[PDB]
Amino acid sequence: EWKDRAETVIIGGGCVGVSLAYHLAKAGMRDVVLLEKSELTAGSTWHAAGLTTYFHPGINLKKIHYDSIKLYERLEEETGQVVGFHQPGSIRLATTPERVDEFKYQMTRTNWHATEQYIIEPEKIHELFPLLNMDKILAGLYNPGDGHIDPYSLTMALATGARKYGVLLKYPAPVTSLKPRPDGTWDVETPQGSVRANRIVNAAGFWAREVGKMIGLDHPLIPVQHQYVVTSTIPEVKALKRELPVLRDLEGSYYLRQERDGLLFGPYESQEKMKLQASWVAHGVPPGFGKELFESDLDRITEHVEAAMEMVPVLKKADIINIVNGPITYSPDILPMVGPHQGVRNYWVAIGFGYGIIHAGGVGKYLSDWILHGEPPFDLIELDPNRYGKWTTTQYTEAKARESYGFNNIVGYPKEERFAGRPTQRVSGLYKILESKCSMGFHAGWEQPHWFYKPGQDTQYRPSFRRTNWFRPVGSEYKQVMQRVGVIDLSPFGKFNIKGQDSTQLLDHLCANVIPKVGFTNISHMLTPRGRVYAELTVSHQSPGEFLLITGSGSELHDLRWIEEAAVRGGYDVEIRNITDELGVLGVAGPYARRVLQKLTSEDLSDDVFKFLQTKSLKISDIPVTAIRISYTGELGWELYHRREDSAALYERIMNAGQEEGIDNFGTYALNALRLEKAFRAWGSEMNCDTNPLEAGLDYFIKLNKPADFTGKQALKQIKAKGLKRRLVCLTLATDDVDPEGNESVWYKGKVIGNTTSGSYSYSIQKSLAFAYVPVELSEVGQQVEVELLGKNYPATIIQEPLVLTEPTRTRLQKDGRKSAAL
Ligand SMILES: *Cc1cc2c(cc1C)nc1c(=O)[nH]c(=O)nc-1n2C[C@H](O)[C@H](O)[C@H](O)COP(=O)(O)OP(=O)(O)OC[C@H]1O[C@@H](n2cnc3c(N)ncnc32)[C@H](O)[C@@H]1O
Ligand SMILES: Nc1nc2c(c(=O)[nH]1)N[C@@H](CNc1ccc(C(=O)N[C@@H](CCC(=O)O)C(=O)O)cc1)CN2
Repeated sequence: EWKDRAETVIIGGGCVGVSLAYHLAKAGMRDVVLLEKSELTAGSTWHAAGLTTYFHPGINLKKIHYDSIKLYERLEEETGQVVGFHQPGSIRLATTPERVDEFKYQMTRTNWHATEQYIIEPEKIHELFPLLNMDKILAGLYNPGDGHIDPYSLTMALATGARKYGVLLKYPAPVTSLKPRPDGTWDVETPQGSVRANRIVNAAGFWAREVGKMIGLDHPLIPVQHQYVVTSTIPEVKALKRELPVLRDLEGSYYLRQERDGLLFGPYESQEKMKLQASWVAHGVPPGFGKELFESDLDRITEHVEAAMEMVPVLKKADIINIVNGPITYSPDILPMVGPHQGVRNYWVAIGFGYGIIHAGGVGKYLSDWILHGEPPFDLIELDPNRYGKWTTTQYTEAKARESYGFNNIVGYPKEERFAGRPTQRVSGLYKILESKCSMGFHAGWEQPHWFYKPGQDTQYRPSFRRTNWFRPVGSEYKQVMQRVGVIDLSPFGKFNIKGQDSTQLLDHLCANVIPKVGFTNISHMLTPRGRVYAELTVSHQSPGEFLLITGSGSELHDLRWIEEAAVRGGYDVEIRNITDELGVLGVAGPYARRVLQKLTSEDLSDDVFKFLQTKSLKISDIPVTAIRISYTGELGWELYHRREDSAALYERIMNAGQEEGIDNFGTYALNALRLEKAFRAWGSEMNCDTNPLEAGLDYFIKLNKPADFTGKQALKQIKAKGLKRRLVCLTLATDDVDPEGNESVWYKGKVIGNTTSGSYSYSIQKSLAFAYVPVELSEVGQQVEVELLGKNYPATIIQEPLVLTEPTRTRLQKDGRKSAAL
């Protein structure tokens, strides 16, 4: 049976594609067609070791893991197929004090999630895994009720479920070409016939890049090699009544599990030693590859084999049955690309899975929800397909994938920095000027200063779970901005120009704030139909009907995609241009900001003439700039929008003009300190698709009664009338040597009641500041709670925000006070 017309065509029949097909149809979508080149599981899926753990070091990916595991538990009763899901639990091993710290870090990040997770003692570990060498074990990170699954049986079960709900799965039926239509639908060609599809989804494993090239896209993926070793029966293992838990020996860099009555273990060897398929990127995947392995290579993993033999002694006497060497499809940062793709209509991807077996279930549900409802069910911008860009070259991808492979089990510190592939091409002249003067941070391809070196203080990367070498420098930079004037490179912003006949009306319906009048700027949010915060933008009305929109580097294409889809879906006639890479931006902030800049322009920068949030085009020392009086520091300041080629010159002229004022640099770490004191929310931390703007405390920017029927308007009215269950608040807390950064558990009377979203040290009050979600009944100023940082609870107090009033507020207070006193 062939369907010539489909609602959705899924390309690829690995666990990921089949999971998506199952979910879409289970949720009621008719005419789902999956096309598979040869047979189900023919890519990476069939050879996988099948490890499926509740553990993830991130945040919302925990939900993907959780959803997969709960699904895999249900599949047998649903389909009649046994999936071979072994659930003995999983233990990550710590042998160093720093790894014990990593576990404590991970615990505070996990106690506000449903994920059941514990730090356990050597005694408990030996009881669970009695064939373990306890020599050097200090602790374990334990998730009960997870383990490993048969990837073949799992896929078959999902296929059976899919067919039950009406999915047509066709194989062999390789997609050979894909052509878009003007109405946004698709023509799909296979040797078995063609399909007209309303949408297409790429889930083609290590052919994902070949599939994307069919529609003119270059997906940044590369197949890496990975090996596990399987042993024959081991008498001691056979003799066990209970199945052994899955282990990860982190110091040894391998995982290990029971396989029948023997053992299976997989190393992640070093960057220098690991192999990857650069030839497949250069020349394509070889035709006829399929259900196939690479030649085994025991030699390159020797160190980890020897490590395993000392850690689990019985491996010394065991024989090797098999060594499985097979391809895994990696993206640069190890995480998949999951979602709708910018720049092409109705094309979705689920590609680049480093851990597809654990992810397939949860991602299938997530992506099904997004397709069916028009918004992500929860925030997973860390998987966004369009976090990558033109800077993500094949060279970059190869180096970064090699790094992500080798770093599989290194200690994960906060404020982690990785250096492979850097710097990319995404830099101005300012990079060369500043690079030796500061610690450059990586953000969506850009190099952005985090903090600036001080003479006689350590300039090295020194990652830590506690305060480290940038602590004093950051305080210096805070003082610089508060007392004098600082310059910061803000060039990484996403930047879009919107004009054309319907520009105002498009923005008016996308955005929850009013649209600013010509010559003015405001802060405005793009909400989802359910009233979630998809984006926070700064909107500048530069000339009649022509706007500049500014967003964070991490949200550039995520936000552009949403805008472009709304425009075409709504029949709006506009011109949208992504000028992100055309422009640099310098922030000049602090009480001397006006004095310095006034020396360089005929434009009147006085308080009464150049008002807060005005935007004007002018010249700074003959360099054309668009200047907005605004600053995320909350001090007096202008953001100076200019051509990238002029960045180095503009910076030089400002720094020379500010010498008398003691002008100096500041970076993003100090910026975070400053914005937190002002209680400024950050998209991605305080709000995202998980939050409505009312619980986030963004109501000042929300105009529920503006005429335009903006997206999310009705949902938000309902939310407001019903009343909030939680609220974002600001906490202060004394600590000894560690500051909150967000994602930490908040406790009250022995129970977890919320979480921090961001944090800093406040140098002005000499204690820590954090934003946090807490129940509304526990959200009053003066309320006491506790924040869990590295295995210790610190008393915290809700404060009246902001800690420090902004410059415009202070200026208004003085102006009003003088007027009143003059009576
Ligand atoms: C190699 C490996 C991988 C692995 C592992 C151990 C080894 C040695 N252990 C794992 C583990 O313990 N836990 C885990 O979660 N993952 C583990 N993996 C990784 C796993 O194998 C992969 O992440 C996963 O299999 C990826 O699945 P996905 O569905 O994304 O991709 P696929 O299985 O490669 O399937 C792609 C399908 O697409 C078909 N195809 C290709 N081209 C076309 C066209 N043109 N038209 C239609 N279909 C197409 C392929 O035939 C394939 O079936
Ligand atoms: N250009 C500009 N655009 C941006 C950012 C920026 O850094 N500058 N940063 C991103 C972060 N969001 C905000 C949020 C608040 C403020 C801010 O400045 N708040 C004033 C708003 C003034 C008002 O409207 O009353 C306040 O007092 O709350 C600035 C950027 C988004 N776009």
